[PDB]
Amino acid sequence: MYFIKPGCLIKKKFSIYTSIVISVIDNNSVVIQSYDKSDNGDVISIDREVINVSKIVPIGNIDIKNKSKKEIDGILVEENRNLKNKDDVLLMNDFERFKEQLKKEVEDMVIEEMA
Amino acid sequence: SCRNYSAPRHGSLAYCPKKRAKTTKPAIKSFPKDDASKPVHLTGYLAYKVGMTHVVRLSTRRSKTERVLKETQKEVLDAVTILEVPAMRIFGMVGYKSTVNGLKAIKTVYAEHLDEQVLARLRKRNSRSSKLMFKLYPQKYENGDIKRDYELLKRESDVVRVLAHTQVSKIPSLNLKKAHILEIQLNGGTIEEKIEWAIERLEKEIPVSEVFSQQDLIDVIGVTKGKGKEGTTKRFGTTILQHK
Amino acid sequence: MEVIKKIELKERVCAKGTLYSHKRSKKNIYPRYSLITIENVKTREAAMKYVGNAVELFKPESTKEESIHGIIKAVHGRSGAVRAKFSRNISPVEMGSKVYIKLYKMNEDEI
Amino acid sequence: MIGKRIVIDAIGHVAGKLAGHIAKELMCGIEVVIVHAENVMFTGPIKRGVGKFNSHLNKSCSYNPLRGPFHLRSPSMHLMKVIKRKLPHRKSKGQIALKRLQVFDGCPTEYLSVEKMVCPRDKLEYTTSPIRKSYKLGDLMIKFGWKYESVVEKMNQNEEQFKIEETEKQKVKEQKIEELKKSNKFQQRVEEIMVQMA
Amino acid sequence: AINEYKVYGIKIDDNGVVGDEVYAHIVFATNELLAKSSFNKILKKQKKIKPKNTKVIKVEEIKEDNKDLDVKNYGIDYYYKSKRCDHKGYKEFRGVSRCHAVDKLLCDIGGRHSVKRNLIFIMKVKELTVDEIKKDKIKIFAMEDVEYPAYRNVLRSNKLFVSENEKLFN
Amino acid sequence: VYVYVEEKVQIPEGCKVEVVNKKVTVTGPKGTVSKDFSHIFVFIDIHEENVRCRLWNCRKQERSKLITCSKLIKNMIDGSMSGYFYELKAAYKHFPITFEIKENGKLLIVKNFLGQKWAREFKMIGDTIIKQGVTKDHLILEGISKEDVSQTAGLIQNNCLPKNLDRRIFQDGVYIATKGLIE
RNA sequence: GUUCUGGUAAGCAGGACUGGCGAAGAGGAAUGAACCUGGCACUGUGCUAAGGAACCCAAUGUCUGGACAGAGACCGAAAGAGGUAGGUGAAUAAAAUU
Repeated sequence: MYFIKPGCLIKKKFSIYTSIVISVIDNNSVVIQSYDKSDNGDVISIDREVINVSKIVPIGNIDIKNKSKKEIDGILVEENRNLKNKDDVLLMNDFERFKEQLKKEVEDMVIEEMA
Repeated sequence: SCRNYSAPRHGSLAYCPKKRAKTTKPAIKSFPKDDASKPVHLTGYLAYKVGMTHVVRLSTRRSKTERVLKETQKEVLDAVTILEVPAMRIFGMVGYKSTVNGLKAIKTVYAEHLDEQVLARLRKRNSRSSKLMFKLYPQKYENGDIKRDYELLKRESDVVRVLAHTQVSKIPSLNLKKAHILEIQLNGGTIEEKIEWAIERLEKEIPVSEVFSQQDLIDVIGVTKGKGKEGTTKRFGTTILQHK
Repeated sequence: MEVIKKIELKERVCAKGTLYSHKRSKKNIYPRYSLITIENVKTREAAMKYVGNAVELFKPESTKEESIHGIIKAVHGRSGAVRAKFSRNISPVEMGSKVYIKLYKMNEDEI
Repeated sequence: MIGKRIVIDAIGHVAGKLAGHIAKELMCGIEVVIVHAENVMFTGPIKRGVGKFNSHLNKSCSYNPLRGPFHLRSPSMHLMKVIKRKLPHRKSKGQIALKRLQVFDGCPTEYLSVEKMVCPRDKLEYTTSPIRKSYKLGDLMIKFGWKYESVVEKMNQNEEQFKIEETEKQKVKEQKIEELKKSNKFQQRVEEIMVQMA
Repeated sequence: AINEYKVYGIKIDDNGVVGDEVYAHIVFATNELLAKSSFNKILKKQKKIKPKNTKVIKVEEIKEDNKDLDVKNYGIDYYYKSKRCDHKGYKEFRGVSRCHAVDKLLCDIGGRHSVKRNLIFIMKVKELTVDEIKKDKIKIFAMEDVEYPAYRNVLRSNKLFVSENEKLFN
Repeated sequence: VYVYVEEKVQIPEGCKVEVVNKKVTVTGPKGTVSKDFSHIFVFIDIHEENVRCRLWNCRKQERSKLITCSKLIKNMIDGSMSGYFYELKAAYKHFPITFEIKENGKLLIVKNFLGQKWAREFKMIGDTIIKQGVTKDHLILEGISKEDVSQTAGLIQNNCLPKNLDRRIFQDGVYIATKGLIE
């Protein structure tokens, strides 16, 4: 089991990207640095916020025994670099989606004959 | 206001509503608990009421604490009923399965040769029939359908019962040409043993001496005498009102 | 059989929804308007993108008219349901039925 | 929508909360099958449940008991009556809706293979605090004369057998196909069919 | 939410500025009108100037900085009205602002003593260092010695029905 | 509200303990015992040769349950290294009570209590066995489980008293004399 | 509704002041002459009140404290102990305790 202590990595309710806990206030509230992205044009923003614990899920730990705000922004942009909003099939144009569909569909016709 | 004096109720509510029975022949609806620790045996039978008489028996029953030295013996006069019990004949079997809605019947299997007395129950009016009742069933012996049937009964069943009829032609005073049919349960052993025991005995006659012996305790199920429509004084025992 | 084909044609091209009530208070009903839920639409902001779109109720067992047309007029509540208007008033017997959402806008006069 | 069916595994849900969600679907035309009715959970000690049920048996029609309430004694039928009174059952629309519902203790053989849904908002471990007691409907109903407990235990053992067999049967095909598809003999024909579709 | 304001005002009669004094009052309230109301209340009870002889010259909001959301310890002196009389007391809280501290007291007394927010009066708010802390409650959190795990489960999806074989919580 | 509560019990040299879920099982010289703590809200684990209970942010009446949990675990450990015993003593002013041990020490019969002619029969709970003491008036019970041992002894004591008589004149009975661990 | 006189009181008998029902429909308090919102010719599109928002039944969720009694959401006195949450004032202290 993980613990809620400075340097815990968390996700928020119905969200894909990671955020990090910075201070603990009481037995139910914390201060977090939060990452999010505008799907309108890839515009990111990272900012600090006070939150109740019933909206967050812990997943791991890092150090940050001593760091500045600009440093932790760096930690965060590295951490969630790989992640994405949506599966690309829904983002691409129609012909490209059909081309991707054919691959899967033909592969089944092979497998059902080969098995 | 409360009634002036106390008194008990008239008649028992355990028997209300007191309606007329549907037909004159009873099914045994409840059977004693099975026990796998004992041999295969039958649990019931059919009988006819003849009449009553009386007997004298000797007795020696007294309180265990009674201080009397002598082994006193005493005559007692008692009334008794006589029942006639000719041998029943076995003609088929039924298997049942347990479900969330109780016991349900899986299949029924009949003997190859059946008697005129039992076929007569299947028709309504005795003297007007083409008698084409069971005439096509014997093929099922040749086809192996019987052997497939026993397999299914043996594979999937919780309770097994035999079908037996009574030989009415032996009791002429009944004026009756149709046998009575009863379904009787087998207790003891496992399902396989029960089925083999049954198979050995289709078409044969079982005497009453198989089921009961002297000094045994038994339960008797029957329908009472009929008395027609009647008033409250006789039906529930209420008191007659003031004379004027 | 034309009915079997007309269904498959519609199934391939429309979103699906169900009719569940007339517009009503605790006491009175307003049968000129009906309430619909759409399959995967679950917020009021999501639902706003359908306002103006055509809807069709197809009923093959009917002897008079095989389909009724309508239009989505407004959002209703906070969980993505909508309000619609049809060329004829919907019967209480037709509640629970399947409705097709047609992916193009029409004017209030066309129905 | 009329023409849609749904199968629900009732284990671990709080009875009065699932019943509200189910009743809404029946009014929208769905056919619902509930499985495992004997495992639904009530909150609080069993002691309180026993008293609420005793007060219910006391209710009867004064002049004729064959008109009065019927006190049902099976977990399936009890949960059915909880759902019944969250619908408009005195009117035709509720009587139509009710006939779309079936409820079973255990899982019957015709529903072993079918894939099954669940309701996260109504599960005990979400909707209640850990520090307080609860009981199962199967535990209450043995005290008021239910007679088919053992029949349901025998059913539950058939389910376990089917689960292990199906999972074992699946894991072999997963391994087989995933090991197969890495081969050249497979990856060759991809090209052979595509030559005729490109 | 609660805010902090400072109100200034003078006396007037049939003619202006009848006294050369100006009076001031810091108050925690939700808006300016609730602030002005408090100013009138205190003037009439500590002096005897009724509204028709007063004029407010200024109202200002007071705001902190705290760009990094740093956590601080505060002590608060308060009283409230019950059915019996007026009850005085002192309690300690943690937060990112004086207003954050004050909103937590108001919530606390409503929870513990069944009082509406308008029957509670703040006397003093002070920011404190670790050696100053009097009562037991916050000291462990101040000395930076706390970690704990999660007791509440969290839903994975907004859908009402999900397949048995999916992951349900967190 | 308590911020943190922890309790610890040390596992001796010969003993072995496992935890499956909230069932805790113990093995050692005298045999095996197990108990299920699923009815308590607590977190149990094994760590550095100790058994550890923990809770965070709990109420006053939740921490009482944690502590009670920890004392029961110790009794299981102790009982596995040596079993427990209970000693019973018959007392009478006129009618001598007599005892019979049957079924290898699984059944006790009592005879002649206050001159009554009917017998009484008592059955041993779980692992427990019944044995004869230093003089004819004494019985000893021995077993692994402190629960099973003490419950048995209690049932005998609670039944073998006068009824509808004045207990400060009629003082006859069977009384619990001594209790402890075996050497 | 606010007040008064006679009476142990009363859905009792009798006065004063400002609006009602009588002669007043509609939406809301599950139901109710008089209570809450608010005064009516006949149609169509929008918005709010009072009161609601798991389900019956159109619209529901979130945060922080309390509370375990077949309790409460609907509900009786003088008198009281027990459990638990907080305030204030006295001590003692080789963790604290009274």
